[PDB]
Amino acid sequence: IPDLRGNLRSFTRQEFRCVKCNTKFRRPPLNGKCPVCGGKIVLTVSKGAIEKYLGTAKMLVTEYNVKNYTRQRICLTERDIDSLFENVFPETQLTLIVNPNDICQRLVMA
Amino acid sequence: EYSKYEDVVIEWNPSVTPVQIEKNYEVKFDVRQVKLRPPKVKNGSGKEGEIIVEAYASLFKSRLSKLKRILRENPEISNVVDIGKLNYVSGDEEVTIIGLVNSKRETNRGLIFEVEDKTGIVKVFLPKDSEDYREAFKVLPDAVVAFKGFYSKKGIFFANKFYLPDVPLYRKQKPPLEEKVYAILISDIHVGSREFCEKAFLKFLEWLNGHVESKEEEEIVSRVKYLIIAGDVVDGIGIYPGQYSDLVIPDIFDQYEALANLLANVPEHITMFIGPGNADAARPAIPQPEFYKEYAKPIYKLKNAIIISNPAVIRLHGRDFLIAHGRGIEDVVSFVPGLTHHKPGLPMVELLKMRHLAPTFGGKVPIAPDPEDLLVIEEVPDLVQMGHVHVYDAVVYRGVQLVNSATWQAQTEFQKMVNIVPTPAKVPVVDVESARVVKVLDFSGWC
Amino acid sequence: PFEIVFEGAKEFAQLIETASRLIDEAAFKVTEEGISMRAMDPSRVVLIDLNLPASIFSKYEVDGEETIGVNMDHLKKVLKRGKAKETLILRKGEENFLEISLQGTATRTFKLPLIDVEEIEVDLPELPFTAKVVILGDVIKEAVKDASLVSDSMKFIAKENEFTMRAEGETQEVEVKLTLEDEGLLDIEVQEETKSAYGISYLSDMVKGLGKADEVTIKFGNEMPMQMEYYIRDEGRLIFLLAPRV
DNA sequence: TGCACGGCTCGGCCCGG
DNA sequence: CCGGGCCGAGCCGTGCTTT
Ligand SMILES: [Mg+2]
Ligand SMILES: [Mg+2]
Ligand SMILES: [Zn+2]
Repeated sequence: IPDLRGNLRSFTRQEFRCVKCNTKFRRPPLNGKCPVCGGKIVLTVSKGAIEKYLGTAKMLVTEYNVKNYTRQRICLTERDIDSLFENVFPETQLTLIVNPNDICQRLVMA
Repeated sequence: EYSKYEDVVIEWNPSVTPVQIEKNYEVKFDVRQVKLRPPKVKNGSGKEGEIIVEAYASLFKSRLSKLKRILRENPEISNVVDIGKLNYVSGDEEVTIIGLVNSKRETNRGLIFEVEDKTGIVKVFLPKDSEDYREAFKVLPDAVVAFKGFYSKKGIFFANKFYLPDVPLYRKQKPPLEEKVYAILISDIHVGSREFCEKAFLKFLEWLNGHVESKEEEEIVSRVKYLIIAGDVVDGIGIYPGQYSDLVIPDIFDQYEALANLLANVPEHITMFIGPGNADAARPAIPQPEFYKEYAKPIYKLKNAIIISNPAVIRLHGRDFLIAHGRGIEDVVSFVPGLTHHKPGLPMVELLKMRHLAPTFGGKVPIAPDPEDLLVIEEVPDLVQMGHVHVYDAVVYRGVQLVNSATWQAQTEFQKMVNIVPTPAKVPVVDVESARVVKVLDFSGWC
Repeated sequence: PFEIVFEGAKEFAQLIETASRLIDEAAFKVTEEGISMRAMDPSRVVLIDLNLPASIFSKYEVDGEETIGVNMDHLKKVLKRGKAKETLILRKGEENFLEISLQGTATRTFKLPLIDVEEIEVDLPELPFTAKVVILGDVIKEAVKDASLVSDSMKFIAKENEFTMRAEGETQEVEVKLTLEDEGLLDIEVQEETKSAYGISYLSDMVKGLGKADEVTIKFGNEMPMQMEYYIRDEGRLIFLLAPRV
């Protein structure tokens, strides 16, 4: 949980860097490419860094007897990760089957 | 020790008949009214890294383009020269530039500003003797400003004037109303906390039902029509480390159920507008379209409750109300020495003068990667509301009232350590016809 | 204890490799009629079904019925060790070990340990498909390869005596059109205008491995999944199901 | 202070045209 | 049979509850 929450918080106040030099900018250039350089601009907190431990956390919440506080914390964290990227990575791909043994949906439905 | 205000029932007082007034309102802005279009990736196998950068760059470009249009409205601004073509200017012409403030540092001679635009970057200097130097001192990065000066081939844009988007000095008064109508401002309830003073809230609810003392209070209550809440309606779950010991209601669902039960005693002739905050079940970063429906359903199920976004503009009898939580005040207070949480009105006036609700990036506020900026104040309102600081305040700046509605949560351990003095149980009363605060209630006795 | 003989181990290796791209583990059902397989990928977006009756097999010998499970990577490697003209032999005894032998210029036998996999039997009922188009493998392979150049999604548009697959990016566009009179299309049977879109990643993953001269029939509807078919030596068949986009 | 992600470069294999 | 494509290796980076 500390890693999930810390990486999620640190994503919204990061510092973009140039891949050729090592100069770091507070906010990305409007042009889109590093001025005074011939390289692109990269992230320092990738999207995959936030959600690397989400699967194991969901397994731990769904397989064992933990207090409701922690279960709700994880179930809100998943929603918060999903909701931040709604306008950049829309859910465009449909799925053939549903209900992958989710605990968040079951808790909400109950 | 887990009561949730289940059996709190308050009945209307059968001694006063509410005046029959035609209710007239419309929501003039909602975050979930514009359909943002994600930025198409310019290659067939674009990976996630570049799309986020493109989205952030597009956000800032949209901010710049939207704020520039406001600057080119007062006739005093003219002859704008693109920074990219700024080099083709003689040494005896006067021109103006507009762009984002990259940074700022102070020296004995004056100030050094770095300004960026869609086409280039330039350095600017402000003489210490300039009448606008003092105003230009309290400007923090990422704001959009205009500078007029003489360009030198030496590589610095020497300037004499500085312009904020600001608010016009003159405006047209609206026609008057047939009868007086009142609205009540609330914020930061924090239901589910050990320090939420419930007795004060119950006394306020009884007051709303006609249990007053004097004749003027009775007359006013018969006219009160609208009630507005500005976020942080619950204490949240897992907000800070070691919060489980501070919660009387350690369950988000039950917090919302208790809040819904509490507000059921509002008279049905009154309409309620509710918006989210930084402790609720809502988007991690601003702007927040709404609550999470599957968690906050009980308050959606109310009959006379309208759920608004953050920020949102509401129109009542032709007067524009702007409602926002107020997370942006912290950045201003941190970046402007001399301002404190005990007089929040001045920071809100500053934010209004910048025509933006949270300019700085990478500070104390989280900004979501949207391909368009929705935090700018496009149209000048007749009232601005805010919260998040738990302190009451009210001021007037060029004909628009700025009101900070206090909290209903008593001072906590953090507020002791950081030395913040909350002012709970203050409830402003505003006249809709004039959009001005005419009376302040005070139910702090029992809190 | 069974003795299965297959001529041309290269084709078997290609078939298993094509099947294994989407999934990781599967259970092979073997009976007196043939071998059948079915599974769904971990992302719950593709379902692959495969059957191989006894007619294709040069020699078949099975008593009863059993399900045999094994990792796809190791089996794929062992099959890749085969040659173009060898004869593959699948044999097993009482011991629960899968013995694979290839008998060409010389006889080499590998041992592959078995693995147990949970079986989730699911059958998606046949849906109302408003279009059935039969085209060669080369045309679809090249169309996918071009479409992947400009965008990560592809679009199908069926019409009476008309088929066309498109793709649009931020600026660039790609379009491929053909008709019955053309040599790339054999038969088209559309009931009403159709439109759908599918991810380019899955289409590329599943298309790779089709000969230039082949028969492929695609069944799709309005905003509903798609089915791809093609026969293996005129008796067996392979079924692909892909969820739509948007 | 160990772990987990994500930009390059940079050769050794392969396979098909 | 010569050439692209794809796939490790090996360097430089980040980030690790907070009213
Ligand atoms: Mg608050
Ligand atoms: Mg708050
Ligand atoms: Zn650079």
